[PDB]
Amino acid sequence: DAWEIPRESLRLEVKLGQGCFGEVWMGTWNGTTRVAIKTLKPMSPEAFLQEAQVMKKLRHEKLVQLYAVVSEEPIYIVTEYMSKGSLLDFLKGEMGKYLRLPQLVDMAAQIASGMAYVERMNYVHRDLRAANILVGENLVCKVADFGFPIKWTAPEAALYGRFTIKSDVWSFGILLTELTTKGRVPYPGMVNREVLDQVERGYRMPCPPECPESLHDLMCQCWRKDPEERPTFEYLQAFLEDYFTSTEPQYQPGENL
Ligand SMILES: Nc1ncnc2c1c(-c1cnc3[nH]ccc3c1)nn2C1CCCC1
Repeated sequence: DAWEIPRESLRLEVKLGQGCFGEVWMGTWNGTTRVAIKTLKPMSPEAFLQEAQVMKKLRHEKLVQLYAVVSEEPIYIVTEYMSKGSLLDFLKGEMGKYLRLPQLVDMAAQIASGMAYVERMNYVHRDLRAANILVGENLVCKVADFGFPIKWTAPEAALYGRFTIKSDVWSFGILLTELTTKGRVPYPGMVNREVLDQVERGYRMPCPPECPESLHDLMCQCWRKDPEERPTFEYLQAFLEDYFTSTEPQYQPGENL
């Protein structure tokens, strides 16, 4: 591939994360370029490289960009560096307190835009969640982790393994509650089985405090029982972009949103 780089052109400076497959470092590439670096802790090599095999085919400003690879053990996947790390940490940290609806709606729209690309390219994420969204300067968000947590997963997908772009739309509705509670785990107080039993019976999370009903109505569309009645990402993107003129032209900031 043209993606391949020499091992000595990489310097891993700061560990950012660790996990059951390996780790993520902040580093440099060709002594000039800030980069995120992912390692395979010697998962199968074929298994771990599938992510970059995908990120080679998908280019878009709201998807984290692959830069380079090292395809022999030890493996290295090199992408653009996102300075604020996961959206989940972002919302839960010192910035969460300063975010209001216009910022969060904007981030949602950026994500929707990324997912609209995925929709058009005919892929399926299957783990779309705030913990898998990355954030950079000036509130840029990007879809990441193209490598199942029940609370984020559509019923048909969790029960019958029917994973589609429509089950990603379902996750997006959950991710909207994460944006509007600023990182809270969805379905507060409920364990997995209780979530699954309840969602099947037609339970849906209620409108989060200070969140406008019009936004909770959007979540509710993403959580329709019939996958094909859920809106497209193109639709969601357009709605979120237009939100403050078309839907809440008289919105006022509150204490939290
Ligand atoms: N690109 C990044 N920039 C800044 N921080 C990043 C990341 C990633 C990250 C996310 N997805 C990835 N896929 C391949 C490498 C890779 C690295 N992960 N992380 C942190 C690791 C804990 C969550 C955020």
